[PDB]
Amino acid sequence: ADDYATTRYPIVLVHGLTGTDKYAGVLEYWYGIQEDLQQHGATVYVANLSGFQSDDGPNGRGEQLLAYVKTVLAATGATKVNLVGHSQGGLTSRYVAAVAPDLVASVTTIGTPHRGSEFADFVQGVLAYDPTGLSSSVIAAFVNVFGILTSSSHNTNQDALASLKTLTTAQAATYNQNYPSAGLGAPGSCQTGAPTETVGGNTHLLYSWAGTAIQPTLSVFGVTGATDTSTIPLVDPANALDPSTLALFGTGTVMINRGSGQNDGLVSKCSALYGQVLSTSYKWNHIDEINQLLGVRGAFAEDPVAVIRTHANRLKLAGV
Ligand SMILES: [Ca+2]
Repeated sequence: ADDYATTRYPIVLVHGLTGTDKYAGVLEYWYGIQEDLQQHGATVYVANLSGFQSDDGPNGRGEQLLAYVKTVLAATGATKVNLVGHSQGGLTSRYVAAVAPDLVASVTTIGTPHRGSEFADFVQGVLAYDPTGLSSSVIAAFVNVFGILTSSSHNTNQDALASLKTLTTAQAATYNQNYPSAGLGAPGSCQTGAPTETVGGNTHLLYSWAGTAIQPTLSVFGVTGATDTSTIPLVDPANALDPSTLALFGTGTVMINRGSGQNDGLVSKCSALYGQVLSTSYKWNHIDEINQLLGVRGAFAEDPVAVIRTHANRLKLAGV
């Protein structure tokens, strides 16, 4: 054990959609990652927010995270935190950095849909095809109940229709208008913005990375193929041991046919770009990014624990 990852300010890990600190109180969202960071000297706190909510709004994840951050500061005696968000958690982290900029030293986003998800667009379009709303009522109720039952604290504030809308491309574009950041490039550029921001006189270091396991191949009859570059084709252990591997290849194929380009199954490379983009080359699907399921990743996927650890060192060397 050592101080490789000892940052000045505590690290707050911020989960995305479906999440909680520990599913059913048994499976860490950030599997193995708090342990590894702490072994290397980081002070690490894991937020437990609604798995299904918007980021803004009085009932949203942003205000939940703000309240949590204030408790972390009081406990640690620190004046700021380093926010590290996966998936929607990067959007939640942006909210806190905008509304409480004096409490934040840095924002790092991992597979965050800054520009939304084409898969969310697909789901919302399908629900809109039923004019009765019954599909929305039934599916969202099931998802909400999943959220309640799997939340470590049985948090009953679960609104799957709000989270779905939040993660659409149209709504993300509105979010970016409402909560701008210098870390964002222009819409449609597929390029990042500035590596730092000063918000209300408070400087924030901005970082991101993305997984691009799912790559487009050939188009035949208007249908574009895809391949999962994380895996040995077909026979990779990850296809057998982690049900998300094949599922995210499928969702990523759908997204490619909606015009996403390369993606992690749920978030495109372009959507994920923010601040200083440290990599978009990891052969990762969306939950490989958080060392899931149970550390299982394709043979060609880099170790996400080591990537996060190295980033804590980067933060340390940057003075946060
Ligand atoms: Ca995996």
